[PDB]
Amino acid sequence: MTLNLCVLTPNRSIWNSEVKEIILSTNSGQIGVLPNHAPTATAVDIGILRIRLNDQWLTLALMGGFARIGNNEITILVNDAERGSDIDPQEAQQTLEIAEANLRKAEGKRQKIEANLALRRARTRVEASNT
Amino acid sequence: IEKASLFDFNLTLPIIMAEFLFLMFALDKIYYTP
Amino acid sequence: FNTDILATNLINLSVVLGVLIFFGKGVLSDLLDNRKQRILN
Amino acid sequence: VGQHFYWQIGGFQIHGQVLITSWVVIAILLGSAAIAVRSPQTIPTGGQNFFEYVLEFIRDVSKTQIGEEYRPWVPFIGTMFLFIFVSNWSGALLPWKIIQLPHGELAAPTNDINTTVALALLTSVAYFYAGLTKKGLGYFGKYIQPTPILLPINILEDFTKPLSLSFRLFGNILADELVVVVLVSLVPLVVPIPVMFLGLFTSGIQALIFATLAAAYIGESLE
Amino acid sequence: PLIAAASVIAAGLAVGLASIGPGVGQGTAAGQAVEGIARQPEAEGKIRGTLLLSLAFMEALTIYGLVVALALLFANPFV
Amino acid sequence: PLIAAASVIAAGLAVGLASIGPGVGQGTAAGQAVEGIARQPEAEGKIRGTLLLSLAFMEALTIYGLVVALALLFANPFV
Amino acid sequence: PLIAAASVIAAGLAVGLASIGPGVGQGTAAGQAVEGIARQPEAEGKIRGTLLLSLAFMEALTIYGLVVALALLFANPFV
Amino acid sequence: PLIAAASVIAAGLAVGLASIGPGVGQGTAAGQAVEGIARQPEAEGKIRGTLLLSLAFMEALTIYGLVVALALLFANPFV
Amino acid sequence: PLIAAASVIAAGLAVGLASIGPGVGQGTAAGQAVEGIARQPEAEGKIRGTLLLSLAFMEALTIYGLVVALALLFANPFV
Amino acid sequence: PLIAAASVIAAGLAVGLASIGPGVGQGTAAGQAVEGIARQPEAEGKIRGTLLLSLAFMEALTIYGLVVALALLFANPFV
Amino acid sequence: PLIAAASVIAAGLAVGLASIGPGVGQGTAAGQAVEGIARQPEAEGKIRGTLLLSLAFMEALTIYGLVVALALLFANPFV
Amino acid sequence: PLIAAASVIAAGLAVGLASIGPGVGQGTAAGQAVEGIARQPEAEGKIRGTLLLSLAFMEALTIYGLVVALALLFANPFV
Amino acid sequence: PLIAAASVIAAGLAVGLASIGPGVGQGTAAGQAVEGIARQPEAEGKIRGTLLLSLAFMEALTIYGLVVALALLFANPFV
Amino acid sequence: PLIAAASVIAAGLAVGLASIGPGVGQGTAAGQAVEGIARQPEAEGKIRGTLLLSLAFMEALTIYGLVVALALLFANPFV
Amino acid sequence: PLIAAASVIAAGLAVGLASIGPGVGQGTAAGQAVEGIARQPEAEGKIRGTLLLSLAFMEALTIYGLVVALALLFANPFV
Amino acid sequence: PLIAAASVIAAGLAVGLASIGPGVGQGTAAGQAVEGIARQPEAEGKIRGTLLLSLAFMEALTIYGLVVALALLFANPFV
Amino acid sequence: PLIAAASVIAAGLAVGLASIGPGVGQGTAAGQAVEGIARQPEAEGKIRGTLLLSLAFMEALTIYGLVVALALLFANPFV
Amino acid sequence: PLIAAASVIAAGLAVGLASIGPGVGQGTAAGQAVEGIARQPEAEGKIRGTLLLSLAFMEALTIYGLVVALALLFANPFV
Repeated sequence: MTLNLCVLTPNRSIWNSEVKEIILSTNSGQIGVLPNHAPTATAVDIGILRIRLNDQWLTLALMGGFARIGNNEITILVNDAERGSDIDPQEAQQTLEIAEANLRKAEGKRQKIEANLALRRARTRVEASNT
Repeated sequence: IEKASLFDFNLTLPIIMAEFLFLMFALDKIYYTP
Repeated sequence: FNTDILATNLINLSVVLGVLIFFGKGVLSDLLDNRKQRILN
Repeated sequence: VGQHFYWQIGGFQIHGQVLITSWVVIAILLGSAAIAVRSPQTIPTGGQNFFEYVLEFIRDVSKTQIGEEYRPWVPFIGTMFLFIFVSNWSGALLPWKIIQLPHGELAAPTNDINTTVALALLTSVAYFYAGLTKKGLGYFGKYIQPTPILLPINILEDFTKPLSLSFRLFGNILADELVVVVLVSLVPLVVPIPVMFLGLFTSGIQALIFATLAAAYIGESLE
Repeated sequence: PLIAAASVIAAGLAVGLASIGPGVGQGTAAGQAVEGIARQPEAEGKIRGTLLLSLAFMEALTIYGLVVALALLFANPFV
Repeated sequence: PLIAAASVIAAGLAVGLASIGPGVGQGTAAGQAVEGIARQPEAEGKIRGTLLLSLAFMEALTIYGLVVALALLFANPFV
Repeated sequence: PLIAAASVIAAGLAVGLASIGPGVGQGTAAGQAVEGIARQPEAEGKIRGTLLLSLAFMEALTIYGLVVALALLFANPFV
Repeated sequence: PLIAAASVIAAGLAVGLASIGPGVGQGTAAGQAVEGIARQPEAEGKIRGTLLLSLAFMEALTIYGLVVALALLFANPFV
Repeated sequence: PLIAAASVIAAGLAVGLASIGPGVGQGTAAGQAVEGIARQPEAEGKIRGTLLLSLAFMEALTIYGLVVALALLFANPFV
Repeated sequence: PLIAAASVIAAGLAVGLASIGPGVGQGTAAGQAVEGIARQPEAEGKIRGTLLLSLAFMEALTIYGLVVALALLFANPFV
Repeated sequence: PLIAAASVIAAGLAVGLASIGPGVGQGTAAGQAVEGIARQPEAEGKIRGTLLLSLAFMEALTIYGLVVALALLFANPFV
Repeated sequence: PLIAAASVIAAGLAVGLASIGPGVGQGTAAGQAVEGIARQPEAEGKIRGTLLLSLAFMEALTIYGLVVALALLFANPFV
Repeated sequence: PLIAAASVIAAGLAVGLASIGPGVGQGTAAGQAVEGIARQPEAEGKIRGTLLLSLAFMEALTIYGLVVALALLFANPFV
Repeated sequence: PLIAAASVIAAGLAVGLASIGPGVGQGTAAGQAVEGIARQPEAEGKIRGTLLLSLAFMEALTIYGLVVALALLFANPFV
Repeated sequence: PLIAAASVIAAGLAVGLASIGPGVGQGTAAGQAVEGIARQPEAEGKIRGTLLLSLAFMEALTIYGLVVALALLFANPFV
Repeated sequence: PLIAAASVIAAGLAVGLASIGPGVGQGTAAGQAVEGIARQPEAEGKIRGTLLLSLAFMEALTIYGLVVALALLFANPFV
Repeated sequence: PLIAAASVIAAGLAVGLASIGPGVGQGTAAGQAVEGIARQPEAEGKIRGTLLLSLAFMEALTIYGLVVALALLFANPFV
Repeated sequence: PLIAAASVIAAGLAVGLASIGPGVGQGTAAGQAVEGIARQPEAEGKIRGTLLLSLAFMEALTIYGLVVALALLFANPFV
């Protein structure tokens, strides 16, 4: 009747209730899934997912990994994922500000890589919080 | 008088090869070496 | 051998040589001077 | 309009324009150099850092192209750069259509090919001198060492390097000047400035490329 | 008569053909120059200098066909 | 007579051929410029400046064929 | 007679050839512009502005062949 | 006689050639527009607006060759 | 005589050339429309509407070459 | 005489050229339609309806060249 | 005389050109139909029905060029 | 005389052109049929049946050009 | 005289053109047949049977152009 | 006279055209045969047998154009 | 007369054709040179030296066609 | 007179066309042969034997066009 | 007269055609040489030696067309 | 007269066409040879030997067109 979704983190299976649509980011930039999709495997970029089942569609920001989608089924391997409602927006925004400030200072070949990937991490947290 | 007739390959090419190598050796000495 | 006078051959060349001498003395003194400062350092 | 020019005779005819124009090039080069050389200071003063950075650039190109023994050929490749660069920039920026020759326009030393194939023969004498100097007199780069039946291509290759190097520089300077002349008759000086800019942009580069490529043939001798 | 007629056409095809290759060439180069900027915006200053430099090298190719076309139309030695 | 006839055609093919290459060139460049914007919207300001710059470089290529076509039709020295 | 005949054809090929390249060019650009919109719908406003801008740059290329075709048919100086 | 004969052919090739490029162009654009819809059905409203917009830009290219073909056949000034 | 002969051929090439590009164009678009349906069968209703819409836009391109071919054969003003 | 001769050839090239593009077009579309069926056999009913629909749209393109070829050979108004 | 000569050639090129596109078209379609069978042998029954259906649609395209070629050679109304 | 001369050439080009497309077509299809066999040897029986079936469909395309070539050379009604 | 001259050329182009497509076709097929053998050496017996079978199907295509070329040169009915 | 002249050219184009396709064909096949050997050196014995077999099949294609060229130059029945 | 006319055209096509290949060549090289700079900005100094070196090698190719075009127009030995 | 003139050209095009395909063919094969050597240097001995073998097979293709060109220029039976 | 006219054109096309292939060839080679430098800057010394070596091999190809063009214009034995 | 004129052109096209394919061929081979060196610098000695070997095989292809061009210009038996 529909495709089914299991998103899972290295310690914790987050979303294993099943849905009519999701739409997720990727390194190509954007993709959408609807039921009886052809078998595809996408490396998913860090940044928000949007999932629609029935009435309600909500975004949980998730931190990148892999997403294969088989027959009647999606499974998404992400190293960290949070529901966008469960993060309180303002605190996430504050964290983003801190990350930006540290990035602006942060210097040197590894360190910026860390700063840049941390600010990329922080910026997507509010984008699920607002949405 | 006579009209244009360019693309001439007379002894001028040899002549300004000489004046150019003179430039390179004389200009070598005042300008570049010092 | 004789000189050939006409105001078509060189007016195009004066603007070019002026632009190049001005912006070239600018970026050339800046670069050369910077190098000199580094040697002094 | 015209690719004709006036000869001067010493029993044989040589172009007047190219001698006068390259004389202006020799004078501007030695003049600014012997200005910049008179009072050297430990810390580069005003105006001497430009000549210094020129020398640095020349050293770098020769070194990359030649190798560890770049420092004997630095005056040669430096002259190939500076004579061709100052030739093209003097043809571009020095207003010489005010000056009226007896029979021809005065633009650059390189406009007459004679300059181009002379400079190509000088780089040919240079890489032959490097190759017959450092290597065995019996043989240089030309030997069909890789394959005996690679001789025809190799023999042909020697002829081509001076012709392409002679021709590219010559054609390019001449083509650029022609566009400025063929434009100007059609229209007044204001329209043509961008074109001259483009030509001025190539005018250094076909210089630089020449010097670079000349240095590279030295490397093919020394191996 | 015939000389003029041949020259006018030689003037048409010179600029007609010249734009074929570089028209395609600048296209791939520019577009590929943009994609890289999208990938690395911080590198826009670096990318643009080369991209602009390349187009001038490509742009001239059609200039030679433009100049000869004009030298055929306006300063034509043969008529 | 013949001179005019040759020139009118040279005017047709000059602008006819000129659009072939750049027509293709601008296509790949623009389309590839858009895909990058889709990938990185935040880079739209950066991408557009180059994209617009490129088209002008490409756009002229057909201008030379347009100008010569008109110089053939209207300010034709040979008729 | 002959002058008119040459001009009418020059009018046919001018608009005939002009559409070849840009016809292909706009195709890849638009299609690639759409794929990106599908990938990032939120970027549709950003993508469309560039896509529309590009087509006008491409669209004109065939305009020059259209204008010369008409200047050949209607305001023809040579007949 | 000859003038009419030249014009009828110029009318044939004008519409004959015009369809070549855009015929290919609309093809890639539409097909690539569909693939994206398949990938993201929820984006069908967004995708279609651009796709339809693009075809009109592409569709006209053949319109210019159609109009000149008719201006050659029906409202022909030269016969 | 000659006028009729030219027109019949102009009628042959008009419909002969018109089918080249769109024949290729509809091919890629349809095939790519099908692959997406295979990937997402649930999206078949969405995909088909666009695919059918596109072919009509592409299909006409050959219609203009068909109409002019007939206007050349049957309602020919010039004979 | 000449009118008939021109028409017979116009009849040959009309059907000769018409098959070029769609011959290629149907090829990619069908083949790509099959690959998708192989990938998703359960979608064969869905895929086939579109594939058959597409070929008819493509198939006609050569029909116009076939019809004009016959209207040239058999119901030829000009002879 | 001339009428017969034109017709025989129109008969040669009609069948000569007709095979170009579909010859390529059936190639990609069949080959791509086979690869899918290799990937999913269990789907061979499904794949073959479409593949055979497609070739007939493609095969006819050359039939129209074959029929007109014969109508030119054998039942030629014009001689 | 002329009729025979035209026919012999029409016989040369009919078989000359016919082999172009299918020559390419069978190539991709067969080669792609082999790669699949290499991937799935157990499917060789399945793959071969389709591959052989396809070539016959492709092979005929050149048969029509061969038959008309012979009908031109040997059973030529027009001489 | 003329009949013989036309026939000798028809004999040159028949075998000249025939080799174009299949020359390319056998190339991709064979090369792709080899790559698969490299991937699966154990399947060499399976792969070779199909590869050899395919070339004969492709090889003939040039045989028809060879046979007609000879039927033009040696057993020529028209001289 | 004319017969000899036509034949010498038919001899030039026969061998001139014949090498086009197979020249490309053997290229892809051999190169792709080598890449596989690089990937699987242990399979060199297996790969080479097929590669050599393929070239002979491809090599002949140009042989037919070579033979007819000689049959035109040396054992020419028509002069 | 004729000698001058031939030479002016030879001057048009020399520079017309020369720009085709290198126009495309410099395009891919430059664009691919930029993409690499975008990927590795720190390597811009390294990349540019080669890119500039390459264009001069490519740029000359059109210089030979420019020089011969001028040697045809201006210093023409044959008129 | 005419016989000699035709033969000299047939000698020009024979060697002119012959190099087109194999010139491209050897290119892909060699380049792809090198890439594999870069990937597996230990396989250089294996790769080179095939690569050299292939070029000779490809190299001859242009030999046939070279031989016929000389048989046209030097040992020409027809003059 | 005629001899000179033919030679001047042969001088135009010799250098006109010669630049087509290598113009494209050097392009891919250089651009691909740069991308590798971007990927491995430390290998710039290694890459450049081959890249420069290759261009000379490619550069000459247009030299042969340049030399023959000049041998046609200046040291022409036939006039 | 005519014999000389034909020969000079045959001399132009022989070297004009010869450079087309190998000009492209050496390009891909060299560029692909460089990319591999960038990937595996330690393999530069191995790669270069093959790359240089290949170019000579490719380089000759244009030599045959150069030699025949000269044998046409200088040691021409027919004038």
